[PDB]
Amino acid sequence: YEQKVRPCIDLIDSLRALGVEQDLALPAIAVIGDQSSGKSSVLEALSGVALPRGSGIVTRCPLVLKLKKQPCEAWAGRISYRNTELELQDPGQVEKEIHKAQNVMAGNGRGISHELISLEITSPEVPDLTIIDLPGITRVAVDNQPRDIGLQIKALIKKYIQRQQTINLVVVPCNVDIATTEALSMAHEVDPEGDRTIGILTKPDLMDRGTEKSVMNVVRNLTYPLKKGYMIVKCRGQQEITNRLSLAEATKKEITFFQTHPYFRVLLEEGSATVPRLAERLTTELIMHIQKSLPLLEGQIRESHQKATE
Amino acid sequence: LQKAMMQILQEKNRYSWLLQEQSETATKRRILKERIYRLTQARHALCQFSS
Repeated sequence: YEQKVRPCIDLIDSLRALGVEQDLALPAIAVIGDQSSGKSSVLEALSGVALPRGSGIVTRCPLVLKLKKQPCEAWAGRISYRNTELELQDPGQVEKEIHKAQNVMAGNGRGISHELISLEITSPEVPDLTIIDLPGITRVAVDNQPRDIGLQIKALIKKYIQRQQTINLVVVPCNVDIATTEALSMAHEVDPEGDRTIGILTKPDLMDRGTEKSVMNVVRNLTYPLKKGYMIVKCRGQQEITNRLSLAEATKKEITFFQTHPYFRVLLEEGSATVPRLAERLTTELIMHIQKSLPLLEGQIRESHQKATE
Repeated sequence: LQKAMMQILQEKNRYSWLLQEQSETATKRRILKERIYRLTQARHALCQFSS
């Protein structure tokens, strides 16, 4: 039941702060996708505020998005890697600060860095769960570098995704082939069945012609190797992100768009249900990965006492 | 048993999962490559000094 599953999540969060980030098969929701796929745009619809689209901007370093749900009025804060706890106050102030963080953490833009940032939002309107945003796979050279920066990103990703209880969340534009998409190849190396891999659809606003519709018919009947199927996230208009109009209104504007056109109605209901459940699906998977992991977590820690003490 | 291990080869999607990275031995394989290479071309330069 609802109350008592909260602090089981808060244990893993306690572990990932206080305990060792290396080795340990820690429960964790991982986001995979390419720089300009809008994997940031999913988490911005998901929470309300997150890193700007701008001129081609995605995260350059692992960004921990902690979402907490409580009744009183919302708040934001980020913990820096230099041991500094920063209060941003209201969640509208979040975009301005995070863009600075990235820019600093990566060495004034260098494109890669494996130093964490840990962001928290507590608000009434967000699902309460923890998603980790790994740097988005760039397809062009970052600044004047002697790199090869996208390769360095892949190397960071493979390390996170290979652990058992890591949930693999893959983000695919609806008119682009899933099978083709680098993120799903990468996750096929750590998951060939499709068991802990989830596929989330983005960009339904560029489907105009029937070539697009034929790709939608194919993911409907699901010939791609996913066993937890697919979810459809509405990726939010240039005005909505710019002005920041509420997630209670956006719940109404997301749900409205899919229901009214019948083809979308069909893709949506086939894939899961008429009322999107992605958060409650992710919460279900998270808590099922946690409560099978308690003997294994107890045992890694106990073991690593004896290895390092010798 | 021998005949049974040839049954494993028949799938062509499992190659990258059957190979799954450790990955700190692999992380070290690049460093060791260098270090022995560097000790070689060190032993070579020195070999030529006394010859």
